[PDB]
Amino acid sequence: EPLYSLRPEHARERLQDDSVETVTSIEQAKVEEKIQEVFSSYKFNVPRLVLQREKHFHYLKRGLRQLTDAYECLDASRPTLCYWILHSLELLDEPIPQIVATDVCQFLELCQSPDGGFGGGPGQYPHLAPTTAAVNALCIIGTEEAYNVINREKLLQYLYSLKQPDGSFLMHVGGEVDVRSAYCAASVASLTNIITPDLFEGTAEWIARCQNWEGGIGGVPGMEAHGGYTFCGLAALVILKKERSLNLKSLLQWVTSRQMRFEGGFQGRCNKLVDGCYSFWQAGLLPLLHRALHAQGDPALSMSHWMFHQQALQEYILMCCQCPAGGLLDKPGKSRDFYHTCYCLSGLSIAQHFGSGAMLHDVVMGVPENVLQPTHPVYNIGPDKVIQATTHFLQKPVPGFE
Amino acid sequence: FLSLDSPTYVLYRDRAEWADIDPVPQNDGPSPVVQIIYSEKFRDVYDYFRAVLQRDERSERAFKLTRDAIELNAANYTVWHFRRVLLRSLQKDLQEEMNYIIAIIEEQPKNYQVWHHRRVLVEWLKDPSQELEFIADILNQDAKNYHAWQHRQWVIQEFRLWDNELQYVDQLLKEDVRNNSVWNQRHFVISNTTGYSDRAVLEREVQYTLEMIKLVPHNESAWNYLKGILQDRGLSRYPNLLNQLLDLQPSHSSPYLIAFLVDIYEDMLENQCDNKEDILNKALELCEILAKEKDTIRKEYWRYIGRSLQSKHSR
Ligand SMILES: C/C(=C\COP(=O)(O)OP(=O)(O)O)CC/C=C(\C)CNC(=O)CCCC[C@@H]1SC[C@@H]2NC(=O)N[C@@H]21
Ligand SMILES: [Zn+2]
Repeated sequence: EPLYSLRPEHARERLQDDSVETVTSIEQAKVEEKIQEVFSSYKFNVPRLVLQREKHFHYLKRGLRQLTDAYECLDASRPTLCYWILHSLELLDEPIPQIVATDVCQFLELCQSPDGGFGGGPGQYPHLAPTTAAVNALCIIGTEEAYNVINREKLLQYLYSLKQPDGSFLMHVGGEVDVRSAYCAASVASLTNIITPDLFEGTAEWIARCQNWEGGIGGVPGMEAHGGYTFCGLAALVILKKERSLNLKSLLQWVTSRQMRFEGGFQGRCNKLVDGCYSFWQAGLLPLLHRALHAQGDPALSMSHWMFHQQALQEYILMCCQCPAGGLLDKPGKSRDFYHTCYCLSGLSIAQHFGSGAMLHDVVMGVPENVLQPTHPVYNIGPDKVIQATTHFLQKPVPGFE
Repeated sequence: FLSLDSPTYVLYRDRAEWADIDPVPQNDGPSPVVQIIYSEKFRDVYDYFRAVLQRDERSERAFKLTRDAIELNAANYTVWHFRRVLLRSLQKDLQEEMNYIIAIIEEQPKNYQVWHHRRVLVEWLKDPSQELEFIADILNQDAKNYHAWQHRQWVIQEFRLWDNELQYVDQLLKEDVRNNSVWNQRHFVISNTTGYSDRAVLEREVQYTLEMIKLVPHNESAWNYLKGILQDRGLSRYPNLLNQLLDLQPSHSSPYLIAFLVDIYEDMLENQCDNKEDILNKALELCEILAKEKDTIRKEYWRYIGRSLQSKHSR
């Protein structure tokens, strides 16, 4: 009787509108309507939960190499596609062949701008989003060929070129500012060992001005809290080792409230809709918080589980987010894509794997072949790859230095 | 000029007025990854785009071309960059450009690059006159569009246009009291105008939020706002509050009510009040109710709050 979303008491988690209908309530009721079908189907005239690995693999394999014109609108996000596909192959535990690794490398090299960073495609101008994605990808490959693609001197200049007086960073030259760009600078700067004393001056204070009355963080000061900006906020501070800047208690109250009592998934902001990729952006905050309350002695932390219903998140991802053709979705009756394939999987991995000091405790719903490789919650690549790269770049000096 | 959906559309490589220029094919190298098999229109346009970008041709035909390249892929930030270089070079009529960017936003309201472009025009013109009304039309179609709200906050802060914003907030709250973007905007206006220390203001606000909570006990947005105004100062500073909530409970009792009460007891224990070991129990009784019946999705969060109170408020 052992599946949380199919228990009879679970019918009570349905929306109560208090007889006052609004757009928000009508839409929430429609999703809960669909999700109910999916659940009452799995029970019909018992069966298990399987992660369709072979199907997801074929989809990924093929995409890494070639794409129809439906994908024209991702023509300035190619390194980002690389990262989405390699991360999902890495999670599903799929060795990358060497001629594929090699092709990825030479490609990212053509995306690299002569003044530093990577652009969305060969000969495009550089931008922080494809820059983090390219670096992450090179790390997933984890070889010396890949590590040497990155021009660390030019990376650091590029980053100085984006840094603002008030602590923030532009996404690209003449571009806009938001918390994503700080995360990106922190992620790339710290894996490649290029942090100088002043690079992040003002940055952690800028980030905290972004934490708002709700507990979460918004894209820039004043803005509503959102899972994507919050994760980047927290994670960038964990990198800078300034988690203390934020009010971690209100941040915790906020994220835990973003798990949906019926669906099991996460919404990205309050009173909006469940969405598969928030399985990483929201639920990956719990590991970050766990390690932060712990480095302040919190003695009330658990040592089996993160502070969300891991079981119920897994049930959402496995029953509602899988495409029978391969790949994963926002929610039922959407169509798949590589971004959701990547982040639904990253979130399933996180809901599977607890680790804290010397504690480890896994929780794998459905068949045991469902287990994924663990992901590092700051960088969202594998913990080994993170170690291997940091170690390797630590051998060279920060530039403008020795 | 010659729109991409016109029956008469002609690839650039067949246009006479482009005959002097050799197109520049993309360099994906010998054996590419994430290779996109672009349509014929798309690849033709971008082949010419690369030729002008590379020559740095600051020309009228280069300008009309960027429009096409954007229509095919509005997220190519490199193309938007080049278009702004041409508005400076060719000294184009920036008001014409405002009309262009309005149409595109209506067509693709969730694209970053289109809003960034609009803002740069406004910085250039120093002219906010159309902004609030334009934003209001988009918000009429998607009341939660994050980028629209972001642009609204930027326009208001920048050109100090605070005077009608609260009435706007109030109109929208009436339309959908669950729109958390509006509750956030309410707070944005108030905190930058009057502040929340004017006790007259902090009263009207708290009064109002309870009035909404009464109509819709299960609307989380209001509960988060109530908490977020009072939490600054400390909830035990407001003794009437505990009892006023306890009065809502037999009828209007969401799981948010229960959790607020826990927040109040939490603040009382923290301020050394009377009945320490009594109140520490009424709290733990709710933690267990929530974790174990009324809010189990957060079972782990509440078991942790329970174990925090004990570990802090004992001997
Ligand atoms: C405008 C917005 C959400 C829009 O919400 P919406 O209304 O469309 O949907 P919702 O109702 O809010 O769920 C902001 C939210 C931001 C995110 C969902 C995503 N956060 C990021 O993309 C982080 C950027 C860091 C760049 C790196 S590169 C490798 C990796 N891959 C990736 O996609 N991003 C990262
Ligand atoms: Zn999504």
